[PDB]
Amino acid sequence: VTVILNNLLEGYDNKLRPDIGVKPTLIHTDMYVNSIGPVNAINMEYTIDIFFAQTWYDRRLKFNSTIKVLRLNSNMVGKIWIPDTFFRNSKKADAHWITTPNRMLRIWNDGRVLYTLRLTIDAECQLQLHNFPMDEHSCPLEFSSYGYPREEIVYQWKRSSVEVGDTRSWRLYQFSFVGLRNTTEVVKTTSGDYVVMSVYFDLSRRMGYFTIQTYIPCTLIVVLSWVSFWINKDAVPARTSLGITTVLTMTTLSTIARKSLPKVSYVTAMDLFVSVCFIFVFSALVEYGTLHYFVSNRIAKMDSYARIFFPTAFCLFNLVYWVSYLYL
Amino acid sequence: QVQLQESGGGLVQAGGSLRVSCAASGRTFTAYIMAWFRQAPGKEREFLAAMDQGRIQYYGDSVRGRFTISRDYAKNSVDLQLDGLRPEDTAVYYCAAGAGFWGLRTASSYHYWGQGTQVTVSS
Amino acid sequence: DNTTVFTRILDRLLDGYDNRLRPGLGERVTEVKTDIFVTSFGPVSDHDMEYTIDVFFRQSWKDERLKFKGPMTVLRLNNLMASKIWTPDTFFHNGKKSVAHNMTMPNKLLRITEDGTLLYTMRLTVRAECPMHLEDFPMDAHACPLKFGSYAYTRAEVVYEWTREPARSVVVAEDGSRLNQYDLLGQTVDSGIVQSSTGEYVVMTTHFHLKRKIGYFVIQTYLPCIMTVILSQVSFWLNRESVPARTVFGVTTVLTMTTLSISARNSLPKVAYATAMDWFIAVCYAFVFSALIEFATVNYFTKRGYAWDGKSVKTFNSVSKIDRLSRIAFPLLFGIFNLVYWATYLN
Amino acid sequence: DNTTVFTRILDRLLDGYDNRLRPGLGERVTEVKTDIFVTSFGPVSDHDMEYTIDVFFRQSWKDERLKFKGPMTVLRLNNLMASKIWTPDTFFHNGKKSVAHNMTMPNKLLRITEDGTLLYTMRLTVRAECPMHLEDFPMDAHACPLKFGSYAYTRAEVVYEWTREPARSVVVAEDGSRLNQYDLLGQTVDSGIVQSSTGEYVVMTTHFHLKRKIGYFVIQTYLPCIMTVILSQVSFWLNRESVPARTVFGVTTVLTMTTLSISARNSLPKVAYATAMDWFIAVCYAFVFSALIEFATVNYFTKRGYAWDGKSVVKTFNSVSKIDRLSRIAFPLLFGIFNLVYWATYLNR
Amino acid sequence: NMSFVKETVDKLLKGYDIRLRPDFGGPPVCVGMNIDIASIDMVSEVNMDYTLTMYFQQYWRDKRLAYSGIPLNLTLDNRVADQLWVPDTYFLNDKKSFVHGVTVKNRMIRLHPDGTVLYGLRITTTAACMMDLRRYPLDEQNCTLEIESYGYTTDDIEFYWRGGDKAVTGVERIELPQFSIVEHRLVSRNVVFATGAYPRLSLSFRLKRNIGYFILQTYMPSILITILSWVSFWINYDASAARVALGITTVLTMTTINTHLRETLPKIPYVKAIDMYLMGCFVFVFLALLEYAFVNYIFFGRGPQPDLTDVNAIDRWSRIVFPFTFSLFNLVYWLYYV
Amino acid sequence: SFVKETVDKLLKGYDIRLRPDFGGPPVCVGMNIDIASIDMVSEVNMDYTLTMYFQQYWRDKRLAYSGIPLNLTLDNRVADQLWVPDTYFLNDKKSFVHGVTVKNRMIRLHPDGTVLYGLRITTTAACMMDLRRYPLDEQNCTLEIESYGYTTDDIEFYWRGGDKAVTGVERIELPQFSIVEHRLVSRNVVFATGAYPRLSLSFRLKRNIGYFILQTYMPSILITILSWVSFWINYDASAARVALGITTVLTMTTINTHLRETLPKIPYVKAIDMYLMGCFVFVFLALLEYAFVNYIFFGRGPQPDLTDVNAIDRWSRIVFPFTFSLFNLVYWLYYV
Ligand SMILES: CCCCCCCC(=O)OC[C@H](COP(=O)(O)O[C@@H]1[C@H](O)[C@H](O)[C@@H](OP(=O)(O)O)[C@H](OP(=O)(O)O)[C@H]1O)OC(=O)CCCCCCC
Ligand SMILES: CCCCCCCC(=O)OC[C@H](COP(=O)(O)O[C@@H]1[C@H](O)[C@H](O)[C@@H](OP(=O)(O)O)[C@H](OP(=O)(O)O)[C@H]1O)OC(=O)CCCCCCC
Ligand SMILES: *[C@@H]1O[C@H](CO)[C@@H](O[C@@H]2O[C@H](CO)[C@@H](O)[C@H](O)[C@H]2NC(C)=O)[C@H](O)[C@H]1NC(C)=O
Repeated sequence: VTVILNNLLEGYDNKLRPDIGVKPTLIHTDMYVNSIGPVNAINMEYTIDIFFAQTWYDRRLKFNSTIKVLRLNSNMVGKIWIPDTFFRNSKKADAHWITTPNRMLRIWNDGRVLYTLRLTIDAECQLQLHNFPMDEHSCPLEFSSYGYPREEIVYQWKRSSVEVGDTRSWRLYQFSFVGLRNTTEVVKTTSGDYVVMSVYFDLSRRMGYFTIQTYIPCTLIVVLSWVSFWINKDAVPARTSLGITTVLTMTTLSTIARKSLPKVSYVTAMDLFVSVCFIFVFSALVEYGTLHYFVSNRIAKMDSYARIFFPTAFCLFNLVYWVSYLYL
Repeated sequence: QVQLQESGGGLVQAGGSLRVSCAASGRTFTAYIMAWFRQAPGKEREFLAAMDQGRIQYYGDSVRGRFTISRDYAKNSVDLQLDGLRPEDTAVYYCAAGAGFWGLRTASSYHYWGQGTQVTVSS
Repeated sequence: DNTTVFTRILDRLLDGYDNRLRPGLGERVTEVKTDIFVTSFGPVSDHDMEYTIDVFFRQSWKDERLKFKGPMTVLRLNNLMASKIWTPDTFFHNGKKSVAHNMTMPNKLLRITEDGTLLYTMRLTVRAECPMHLEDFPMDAHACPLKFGSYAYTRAEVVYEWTREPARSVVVAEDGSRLNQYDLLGQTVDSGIVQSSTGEYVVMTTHFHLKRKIGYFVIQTYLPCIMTVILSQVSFWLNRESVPARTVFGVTTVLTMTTLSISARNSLPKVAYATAMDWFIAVCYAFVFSALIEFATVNYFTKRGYAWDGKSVKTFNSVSKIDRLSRIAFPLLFGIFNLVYWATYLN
Repeated sequence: DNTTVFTRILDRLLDGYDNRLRPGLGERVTEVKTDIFVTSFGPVSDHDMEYTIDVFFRQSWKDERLKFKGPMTVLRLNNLMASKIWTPDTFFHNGKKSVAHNMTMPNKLLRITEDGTLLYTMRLTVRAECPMHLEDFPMDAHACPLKFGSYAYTRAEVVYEWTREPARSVVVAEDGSRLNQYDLLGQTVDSGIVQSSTGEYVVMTTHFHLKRKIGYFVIQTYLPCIMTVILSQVSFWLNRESVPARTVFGVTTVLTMTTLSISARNSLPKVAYATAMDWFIAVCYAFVFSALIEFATVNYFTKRGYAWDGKSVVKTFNSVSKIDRLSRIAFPLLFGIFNLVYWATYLNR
Repeated sequence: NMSFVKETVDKLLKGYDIRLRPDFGGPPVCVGMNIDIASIDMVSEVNMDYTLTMYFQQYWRDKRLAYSGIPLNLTLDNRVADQLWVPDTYFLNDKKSFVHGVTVKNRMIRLHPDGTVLYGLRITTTAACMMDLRRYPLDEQNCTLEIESYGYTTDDIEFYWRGGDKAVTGVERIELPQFSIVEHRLVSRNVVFATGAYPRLSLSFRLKRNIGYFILQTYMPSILITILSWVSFWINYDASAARVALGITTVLTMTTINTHLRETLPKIPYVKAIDMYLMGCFVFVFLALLEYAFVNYIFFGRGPQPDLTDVNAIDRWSRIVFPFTFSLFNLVYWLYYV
Repeated sequence: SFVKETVDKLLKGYDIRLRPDFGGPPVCVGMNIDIASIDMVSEVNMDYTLTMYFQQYWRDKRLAYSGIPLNLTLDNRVADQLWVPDTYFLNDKKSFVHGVTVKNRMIRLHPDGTVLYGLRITTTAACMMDLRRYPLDEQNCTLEIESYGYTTDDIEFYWRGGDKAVTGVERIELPQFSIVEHRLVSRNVVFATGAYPRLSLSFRLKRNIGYFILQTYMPSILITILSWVSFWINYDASAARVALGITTVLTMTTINTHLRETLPKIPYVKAIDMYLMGCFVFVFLALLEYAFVNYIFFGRGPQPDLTDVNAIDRWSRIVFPFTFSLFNLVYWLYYV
């Protein structure tokens, strides 16, 4: 049954799509998400590993025989018209070539052609990093043909369009897979109108890592500056030095809290928290710089007021902060 | 202190070969350019030969094809195979070593210098 | 000359041979016999949850179209003819950007025996994915898998199997450790069948059992955290009146534990939960922070601001009934916690 | 039948042509004439002892098998024609990872003149080696070489030679500099011979001469070390009864100099000797080390542990120390005398 | 309908010589370019480069590829672009670049029935900048992209922007996290090398840097830490271990801000505009600690032996001058660099 | 010409799928290495980068030509039309033949059939390093050259010239290390498929010490000494003798934290972790010394040496400069 394949390619022009003067080819795509890698917030990327299938009807590949399917290697891919599907928001997309070209090609007797290849895509996701790190994102994965317009190639999803694996073995460290969408749109560029498929992966961040690294050390050092209100007056080197190392540590914690972020030019919800955590550290030494001056040179009962007001005004802030970024 | 001790020969028949050597001590010159020079009486220092780290022989245009420089990177030395000695080659031969900044032909680029070896070609 | 007869054999094997068709296409399944020789189990990356491995990926099957009757029984051939003969499309299921080496030639060998049995082997560098559960970091153990099967052929066309009693198939080189953080405690191989959307595929599995060597984090994290809690409990043994001196203990040792709480998370991927090392730091931060709440309590009841003189018995201060108990409670409760910690997680 | 004439010329040149044979293989040497247009002398990496350069690497030789007679005196051909013609196997003797660009097509031009004289340029990004002598760091200079020659063809087969008076055959574009840290002072063009295990080869050589601008390390290293020694010399001007305050000068400025002495040798090869910046820090560490041993001596002779109240004249108070009245002058002087010998030893060479 | 197109493409490529330029002995071929920028990925000050992903298209007219009977625009497969003449246009700023190859190599060939050829490419190039960081981070940056033919001079090939002000699209949709694209220009000119006069196009940009990051990172901490060095003027002069511990810990914190910023920036041989500010705020911290040593010298050294020879007068002087001298330092700074 | 017909006679029916003497004796492939440089020897990645001129001599009777007295140095693209051995490197992580301006190969045919096939290979070979004596240790980095598809029944390896095969080792000047010796070992190894020949070029990388003194040791000495200033300060200065020991246990931490950034995650105690934990004890005991003094005078006050307060300081001024000098004498003689 080598004779079936040789007659299938004799007189076959792989430069020409099927129905080149007749119809737009209908391609039923199908995607199996193997894993979603680390959403790199610095480069605004995410890695995705997929098995990507395409079915189209090629009338030139019909054959009248008994076998009814031709389960083939990747040795036939270079001899058949394959659609020029590119991922529109990819940055470093690579097919797999170990140990063989990981491609699959199956031809039925009516001309339908299944084509599946394994791909890793470092796609682009413009992370709107407001409400950091309590943000939700819908990272897109768009693809279309490159040279063939709407009048020549039309894509379409199937009834089992995007299939999801186990979701436990994924490399989503900070995020959590909460949803999945798809859509169909026609963009308008210079070289025609192209039918662009799009898969939106709804991602929400867990907020377990930044609590341990940022929020818990920033709260337990604002409380560290509250120790000085119980240390008495006229303990002048100890009241002072407790209120500078607490400032020195806020300089260290604000610096390290911006390492995972890119160089965004606005105020995130973490940057609102740390900047307020400067102020309760700032207004603890200016409190003693007031109380040391106006006693040696009411105001004398300021430590009776500051032991109540500063634990109140910080816990009142967390009532305003943690509600306006989780509710309302 | 870095000492570029030399050796070789003093007198030779016109038409006889000679081998002038230069051992080094105090610094590993396996990354420097070790070169030879020539100073005639009443004349400036003239370049003769140089070998880089990558065994690349840079010869002077008046002395090309006659002399053959050869380094020994293990013993930290440099040799100069004098061959075909005309009587116009009677001078003092110096052993230099340096990085060659504005150099490899210019004598002002070599920081370490030898003492000198009077080579007399008699006819 | 002499090698003309061997060219006549090799050209006769390829006349009419179609490399696009499976051997026994309408007769039987293709029973591919795999074998793995791990030359070096390379370094495992926690930040990527992957591991490098350098194998001699052997696989063998029977092809009834490559029979020959020549002067010798085994054609130990070049790697060029392997691209003209059907080779199974084995791919790694949890694979990543892995490398087939091409120095100085493509590292492949193909050996045709006189009955048509092939020995197509490859020297790969597989970077497989290892899903890690870091809840017991660093006192844990992993089972990093290799999973390889065919890509275009289901269980009805190509069936994989191991050679030589499968636990003896995947063998590692004894001088090929290449692990500086982990410890390979043997492997466990198994077959399997994966229900995909295009059919049922035969999958060979191999689970490498790893275990993390604790000794790096004892030196760099556990000892600077213990020697800070001991350091913050030095301040109990001082007098009550050294308020500019005992404050420097209770503020620096909070800065020290804050510094250690940052540079200990850099040895991990940014997971969204507390590891077993973070529960050690958060409790060692509690003994340090309670060593200053103790001093703020002692300074709340100190009445005289001058210390004791070396000639008197003026009213001098007492020796702080809180502090005489805190020199027994704080060194003991930190000793009780280490027996709770190091016996729960060391098993 | 318009362009069939030039197709007939190109097919005639490739009939009896063998691209595996040097022109005049048993006849003569092949004088290859080179030329380099440096477009951008890219950033020099100190940690790898390498540099990057972006050149238009020109070549020219005479192949007598490509003589033709047509309407044009020169065939400005495509880059595909260069793969079917013998081109010399010039490699760079100190290249680490060099890139022959092919965006969007392979950046090669081939121009066959009517008598066989070829021209063949390439756009290369050579990441070459540069052995550095970092003894006078950062006030030093380097001569980074760029050395190329044939790989297979010896001295008796292919002889390279610069065109048009070799000192002006390596020209640098004035626009592209790409040297943020260093400063290109000019190049030196020479030519040499190797003695490999296979034979003598002709080796061209272009030494690019660099000079590190020291403006970065004054801001990051020298001025934080000078302003730390001054902070250690503030403590001589306090009273000797402020032991919990003059200690804070003499120990934190050691912690400052410890931070500077560790993070100064970043982005440097871990050499087996002291750089000229290490002879500055280790002496500035000794003016801060000795500013605390000085206070340990003044504290050892302090009798009365209480300060001057103000309403009295010299109860008995402590006099101003004779060690302090000397060390207010000696430590700013001996640091300033060292700060003249240091910047005159190294800025004169 | 189907075999007629197959026999038409087979005769366009029959006897087609891809080594020869269209009108090889005649007039120069006019190549018109068109860029659709997808995104600018990263603009690195350390490597002095930017990563640019774009849809790079070229129109030219090749009379050999002129089919007659088919009333269509034959979009061929991208493998025929290895069998056609395409221009050898390169990028002079290019460090590292690659044509994307998923799922095939992203090219297109759209033959038109008069011989016009469209040749699209999806190129991700890492082109180099030359940044003048004297006004960093309050600067504007010019980063170009020099497009040029390699082997063909201006006698053989000519370049033009199709729609000379609307040739490059998608610039307004670029979302950079740190910069802000002000404008872009399109220049068509000719450069002269030693081998001939080559046509050169150049897409340029004006990258204005935003300072929403640098306030919260460097400026606003360096303001508050400098103000906390001024707490030692409302503290009594008898407290030796308190007015010293302010100024000693504050020169630590003004050092650790400077030692972090040097890691993200290249070996710059000059003072930046952020090094004019951190070194400037260091002096107000350093003079607030020399102020106490001038107080601690008069009350104890010149004791038994602006207003001077008075301890409380210098403190009452410095409580007004340093909130006035530093407030003039910001007014000179934020008007000279803004 | 005459040469163009001669080369076509050599490559007419030349089957590159067949070993020389495919049914007879094994071919003797003699090797020769001319090392250009060793680029970077990284302990973090446990490897080293080696750039060399890798050459192979064998003879092939199918490539014998008469009449021409010259050695036919052909173009490098004819090496895709000849038989070349499939020699590889076991330590190879990532290697590449240099391809600027062409792929750097050479084919030098000799008139008796001897073939030179030279390569310019930059390989990144692996070394598992024994860092127990870091940074005072020697190393051993090898390069395991081996045939892949041909057993010892088919191919044989030998170094050409004996010990003069690998040259260019004396030209290498590593900034970190120092090459002591190199060895050339020829043997056979047995896998599950057959006995394969193997060559190996080993080295002995002895680490220089001048970097780590100015980086780690000499600061950590002069900071341990500045914890000894507290024994000269009077015991009444509580805020001064604490601020010495508290800043000094911070300063010994910053030396430790700024060292593990450029160093792998090995579990065992190195010779520099044994020293920095060793100098941390002399700092930590100098702060426990004050709290021992501050407890006796103020806690035991109101109610070797004696419990006199001045006697403990005068004892500690002699013992700690003696014990720390004894610590360095044990340290710098056990590892050096
Ligand atoms: C986190 C700890 C919080 C503890 C909160 C504890 C808060 C609390 O209520 O403390 C009261 C007391 C303080 O003990 P302490 O000895 O420090 O204080 C003495 C006490 O105030 C006397 O009453 C004073 O004498 P007087 O007759 O007035 O003249 C005496 O002064 P003088 O004699 O020098 O002149 C003071 O020194 O502590 C306990 O009884 C043991 C508690 C052990 C608690 C241990 C908990 C671990
Ligand atoms: C690193 C420096 C090491 C210096 C080591 C120096 C070690 C050494 O031997 O010092 C002795 C002496 C101490 O000087 P200093 O003035 O500090 O000490 C005075 C001295 O003890 C008098 O005897 C005391 O008076 P007296 O008893 O009542 O009469 C007087 O107290 P009082 O009057 O207030 O009551 C003390 O203040 O120093 C010099 O003379 C200058 C040496 C300069 C040496 C060079 C200094 C650079
Ligand atoms: C084939 O391509 C040509 C060139 O793009 C098309 O001609 C253009 O058609 C648009 C409308 O679609 C007009 O606005 C332009 O003015 C036309 N330009 C020229 C130069 O003719 C042509 O329409 C396309 N034909 C098909 C069938 O798609």
